[PDB]
Amino acid sequence: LKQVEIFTDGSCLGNPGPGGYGAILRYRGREKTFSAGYTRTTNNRMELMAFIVALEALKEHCEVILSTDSQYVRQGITQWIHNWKKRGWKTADKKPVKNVDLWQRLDAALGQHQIKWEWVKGHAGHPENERCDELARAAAMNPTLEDTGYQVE
Repeated sequence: LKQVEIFTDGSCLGNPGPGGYGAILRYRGREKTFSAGYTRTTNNRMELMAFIVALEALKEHCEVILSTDSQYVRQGITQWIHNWKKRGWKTADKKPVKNVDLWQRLDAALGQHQIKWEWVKGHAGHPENERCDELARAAAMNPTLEDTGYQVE
């Protein structure tokens, strides 16, 4: 209970296609579950959205633990975002970084909290993570939202 715990997953079979996300936020003495389906999206965008939604539900500065098997998110945090920000959210070719809208939205949310990242592997021994996966898959079957920022190529 001391720290907020957030668990996430994103799922999307097409590039782009219908996708969804699941997130579990353990906050106070409670568990809150978030999940939604998008008509035309990508896996990676779904993985960022899952963090974005759970973090933005926090109304004050918290200590947060983010346990995640997402490689995309892991590389973004540990390798990409430091440089990206120095470069004005451009790649070496001076084009806008892919999914810049969601990365910036996510960075602004992380910027509110004491974040502890735990990078983890398969589903075994991560029941929350496995439930988020189930949520994300279910939402993708029944997409009802528009992924407004998605761009081709």
